Amino acid sequence: PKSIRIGPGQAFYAX
Amino acid sequence: SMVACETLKTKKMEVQIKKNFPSVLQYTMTDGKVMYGQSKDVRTVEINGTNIELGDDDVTFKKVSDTEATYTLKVKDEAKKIDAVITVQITVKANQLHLNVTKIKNNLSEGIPEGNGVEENAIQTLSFPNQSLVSVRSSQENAQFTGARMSSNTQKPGDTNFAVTEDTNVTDSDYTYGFISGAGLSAGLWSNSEHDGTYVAAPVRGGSQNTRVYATTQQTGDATSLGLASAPWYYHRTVTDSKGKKYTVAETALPQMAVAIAGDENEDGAVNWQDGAIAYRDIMNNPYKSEEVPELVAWRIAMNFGSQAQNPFLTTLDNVKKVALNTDGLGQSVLLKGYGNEGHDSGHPDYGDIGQRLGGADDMNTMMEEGSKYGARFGVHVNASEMYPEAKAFSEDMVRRNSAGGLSYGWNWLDQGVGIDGIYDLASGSRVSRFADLSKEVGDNMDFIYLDVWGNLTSSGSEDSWETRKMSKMINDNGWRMTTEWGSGNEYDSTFQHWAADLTYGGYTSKGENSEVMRFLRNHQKDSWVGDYPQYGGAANAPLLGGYNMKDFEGWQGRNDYAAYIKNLYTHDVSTKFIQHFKVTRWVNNPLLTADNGNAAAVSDPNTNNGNEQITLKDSNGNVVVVSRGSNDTSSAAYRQRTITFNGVKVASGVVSAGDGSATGDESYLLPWMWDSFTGKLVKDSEQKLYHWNTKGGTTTWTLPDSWKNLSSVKVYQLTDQGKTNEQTVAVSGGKVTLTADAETPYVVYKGEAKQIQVNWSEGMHVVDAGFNGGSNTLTDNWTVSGSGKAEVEGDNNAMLRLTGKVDVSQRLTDLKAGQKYALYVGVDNRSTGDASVTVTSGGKVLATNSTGKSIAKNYIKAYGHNTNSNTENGSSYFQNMYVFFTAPENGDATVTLSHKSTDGAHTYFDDVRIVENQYSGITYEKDGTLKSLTNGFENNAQGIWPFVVSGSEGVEDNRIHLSELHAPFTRAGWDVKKMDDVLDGTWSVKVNGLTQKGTLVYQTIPQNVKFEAGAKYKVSFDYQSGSDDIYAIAVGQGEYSAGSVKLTNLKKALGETGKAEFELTGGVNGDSWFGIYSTATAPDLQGSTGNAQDFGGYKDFVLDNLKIERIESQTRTKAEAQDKVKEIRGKYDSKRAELSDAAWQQYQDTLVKARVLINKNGATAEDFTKAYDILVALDEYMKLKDLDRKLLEAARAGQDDEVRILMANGADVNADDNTGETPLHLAAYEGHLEIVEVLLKTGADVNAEDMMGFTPLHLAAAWGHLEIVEVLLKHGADVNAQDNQGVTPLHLAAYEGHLEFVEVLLKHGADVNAQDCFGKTPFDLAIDNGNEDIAEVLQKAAKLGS
Ligand SMILES: [Mn+2]
Ligand SMILES: [Mn+2]
Ligand SMILES: [Mn+2]
Ligand SMILES: [Mn+2]
Repeated sequence: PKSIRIGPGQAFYAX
Repeated sequence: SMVACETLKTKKMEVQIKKNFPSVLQYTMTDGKVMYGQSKDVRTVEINGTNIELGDDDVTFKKVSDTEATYTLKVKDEAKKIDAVITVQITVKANQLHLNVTKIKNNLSEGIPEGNGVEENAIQTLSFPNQSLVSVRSSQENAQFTGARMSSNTQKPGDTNFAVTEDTNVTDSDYTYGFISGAGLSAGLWSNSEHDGTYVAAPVRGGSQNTRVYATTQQTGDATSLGLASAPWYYHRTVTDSKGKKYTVAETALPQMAVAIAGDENEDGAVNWQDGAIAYRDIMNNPYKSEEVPELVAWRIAMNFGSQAQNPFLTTLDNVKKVALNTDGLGQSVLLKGYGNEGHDSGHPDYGDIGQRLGGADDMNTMMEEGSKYGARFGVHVNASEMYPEAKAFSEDMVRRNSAGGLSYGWNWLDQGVGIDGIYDLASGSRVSRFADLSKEVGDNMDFIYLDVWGNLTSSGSEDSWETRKMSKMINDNGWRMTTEWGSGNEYDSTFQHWAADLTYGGYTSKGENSEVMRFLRNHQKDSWVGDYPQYGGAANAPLLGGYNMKDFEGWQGRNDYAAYIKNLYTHDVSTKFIQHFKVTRWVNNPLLTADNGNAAAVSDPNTNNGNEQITLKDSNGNVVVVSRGSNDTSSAAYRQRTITFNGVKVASGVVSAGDGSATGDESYLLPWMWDSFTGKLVKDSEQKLYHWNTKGGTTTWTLPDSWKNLSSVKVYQLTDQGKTNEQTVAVSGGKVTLTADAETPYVVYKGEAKQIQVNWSEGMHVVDAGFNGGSNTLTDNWTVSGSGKAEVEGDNNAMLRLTGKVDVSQRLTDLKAGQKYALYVGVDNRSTGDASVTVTSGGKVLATNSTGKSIAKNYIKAYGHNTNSNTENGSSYFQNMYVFFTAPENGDATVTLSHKSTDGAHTYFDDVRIVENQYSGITYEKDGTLKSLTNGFENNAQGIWPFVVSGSEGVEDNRIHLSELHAPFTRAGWDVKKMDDVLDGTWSVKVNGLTQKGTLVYQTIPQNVKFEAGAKYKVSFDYQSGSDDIYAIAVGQGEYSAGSVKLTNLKKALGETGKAEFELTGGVNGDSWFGIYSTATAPDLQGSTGNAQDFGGYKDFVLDNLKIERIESQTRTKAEAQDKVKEIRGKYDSKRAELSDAAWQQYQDTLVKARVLINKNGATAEDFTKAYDILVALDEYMKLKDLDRKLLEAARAGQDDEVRILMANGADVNADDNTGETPLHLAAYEGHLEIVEVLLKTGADVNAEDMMGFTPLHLAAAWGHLEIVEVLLKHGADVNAQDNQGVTPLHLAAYEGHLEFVEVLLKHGADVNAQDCFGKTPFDLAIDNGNEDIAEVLQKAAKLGS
């Protein structure tokens, strides 16, 4: 459900 | 003598007719019942829309006999330019009265001038307004009318049923069918009228709107009389083509109409339209060859497309034999889609051009002749609305033009389609001559024509019933049964509609004929109804009569699932076809008909089936079928329950599995199949059989038919793709049998022991069982297996030959023409590192041989049986054709061997051994047996784009790549808006249509087609045409295609002028080198073209011809030079281990080890040292470019603006990517280097490049706050609505961050505010969840703008 900052190899959603 | 009436008589009735007009006064049946005709003095004749009333002096009468009278009508109107003499014949037979116009004389014309020229004062239309041939009155007991109009909508019935009362008031109310009943009699009116009128629902024209009956009321004393008349007939119709040219065309037939008077025909104690409908079958037109429709159990499409020859005619014959075994010989109807020219949607409208790569007319005739012995009928897909420049029929007169004089463009796919001028094609005699070309090829062997798209207004704005009648006539005249695309189309002559039979297409508004009247009349004559597809509701919710449910397994829309095809046949089609062997006699309690939808007088019998729907059907031998619905309430589980009885015995019961594939049912049946699969005659009492199906599986008990009641046992066989298996003897007790069945498994029941259907696999194919359809036994009876390894027939769908270890599979070749040239090709998928081979021998000596190592190219041919969506092994398929070319030996002794060499555990798959006459002789070998040269002008390709194979630029598709064909001037640059030649040399070339901006491989050679020896040097050259600069590139690779591991060389524009490309290639160490054509990320230059001209111009196309591959001499090296080259390479790259990918270091080590093997081998020669040196030079060039790519990405991330400029100038790939798939543009946008972004975009970087997360540079720019980078990207064509792998768009990221400017620019360029990510969240939803209420309201205002 947590939204993180996008970047290389890092998707917007992690749950 | 002066008596104003006469009497015509039969044994069934007497009819009084008027002498002053072809009118009936009344019909009196033997039993004394009376039906009225035209009781009033009505003498109207309509010609060309003008009503003329006839006087006593305008009509002459002659009674020919007791059954016939003749009238001569003088029809004149000087002011309206009408001066005609109409001859009318009235005849009677049994309970029928016929009224025919036998002669039309025009006093104002000499006839139609030569070549269908305009006939001045032509009699175009004729009718008898309010003729009232039959009538009913409001004063008669149970006076009623039933009418039918066309409906393709499952929720909208086409019928009307009402009482005729004093208030009934109609004037030329038009219907496809009309029936009147009153005072114990019923009659329908038949006419051959081509009139188009009122319809309920139809998505197209094409004969959907044919209404032939006119109903009119008049006052007859104190009562209202409802009379039936024919709708107008066309005689000498004047028409206009797309260029304004006028023509007069003669009648399809002379005007005809009839009535048939019925009493209580079905003996149910009521007289209504159903009684009239039974008598009506004796007078109605019957579609040509409609008598064979109940035999057509197995319909399907066998597809060919884009020069590939996915389904050669002799392969289709084997598939017919597979279906025959699995259905125990039930009739089949195979639609050949792509039988002609290069395949489906190639060569339209050259009907006579039989696909040469499929085996031509000769194989098509063998397939049809041999197939008919299994009850298989064949037909071809034709198009009379769209054509391609390649078609020999393509001409300026054939071209449909618009009001402005421009081309009426069709669809662009392989080539640009052009609309056909339909009026010109008919009136000039062009279309009928192309059908005659086809008739010359097929003789009397072909069963039907399938006419695509007709009615969609592609050929003209009309395609009316008159054009459709003429179209169907020219088809039926050649002995061909008529079939068409649209559900509602061609009511008069079609026996099948693809959009009625394939229930998945178009939705609930565009299916088959939703009419109780039409289906009652013609269910047994057509596959044009509504079958079970419960998501459509209404007519599609478990129709009692079933209805054809068509599936396919031979490539149509990628369909290849053989087991699902057979399962579907037994689920819906066997019972549907069983029901079609009987004619409807009674139909009550229809839940679709209500007072609300205009059917208050529809029959509601509470004494039949508890007031629920029931249909009774009968054949000519007095057999009775009763079909009953469990409940008329759609909310009840019993709505879908159906019982079928045969002579009062239950033969089927339960719920069918939903036709839409959404719910398995419980239906079981034991259907007596009493008919042969030819003309449908009864089989000898001893050969009678029953088909058994049990949806859920289990045990059921049945009462056998009357002729089986005294048997003590029956023989039961399970049906498979091998035929009858697992024979069981089942006891009969008191005329009953108990059967145990597996779920959805077909069984056939005989009175005694039944013989196997005889099958000789691959007749005319020069080998027995070329497709491995003979089961395990084929490897013993047909093919010979030898070796320590294993050979097996594998795969439950399309069976293949599977090899493991050291094994040879061989068979002698038959029927070869001594001294003639042949290509032998076989589908091969090799998962082993060891070689898989095809060899042709003659007395132990090798005539030709070919091999493949591990297969490197996945199959992307949608219509092909072993494409990569079909799972040959491990979720993929690498099937590709492997060729040998040889001359049939004088001794007539030749053998094919399929083999696997290595002793490893990996598999090799083979399928479809094809031996074909072929003149290709462009391969030259070295003494070694290795390649000396390969030349190809593509003039003799057995199939496909050999030595190339289609790649994955469109995934599994009907690939927009094929062999283009010459037809000057239409295929050449300069015709209309065309700027490219389709063909460069001779008659054929390789054409790529519109595959720009794919950033991937379009097509490539593979080692089984052209093998490049490790270290050997080759000069490759070809002629080409390319629509724009750098849209296509030459790709050179090793092994399975990898983005980044290919050398690319951009090709410059060569538009309408042939360019030349040439390069050198050094064979890679693994012998897996190849070259091909790659689609770059570069946008084409459309040169200001708009609309269809963008596709027809050729700006996006690539044509290749005159391929030449030749082994060349390389500078000779000593062992010392090769050893020094090893030291130089090692000195350059050994220190770069940490800076390299694990796969990149292994490839480097692999190449070095292999180069050293060449150098250090005992007995190595100058050729080995030269190869070793050349491998190392190629390795150097490769490692060099990978380092420049790695440095371009590093300079982009760190922000070294000038370093980026020199690296790109030195050769670095602007579209290279790192570990996570970031291009230098992704890295420049992410870190915020506006200049680097601008420079990379100028160079030619993919603006919409995606990394591993699906992020485009815009996603990274918007999410990190780089405003100008966003604007620059958008200007260059960055997709504003690009969604990452979680459905997140730049607007979502912009809303989640918090700046209005991002939101505004994105929205201005077209950002979807209603974009939902994978969690269903919109950018607004992400804004409110982080405390960004400001942006949330701006987003809310933006969403409310388009509310
Ligand atoms: Mn009746
Ligand atoms: Mn096969
Ligand atoms: Mn050529
Ligand atoms: Mn073409």
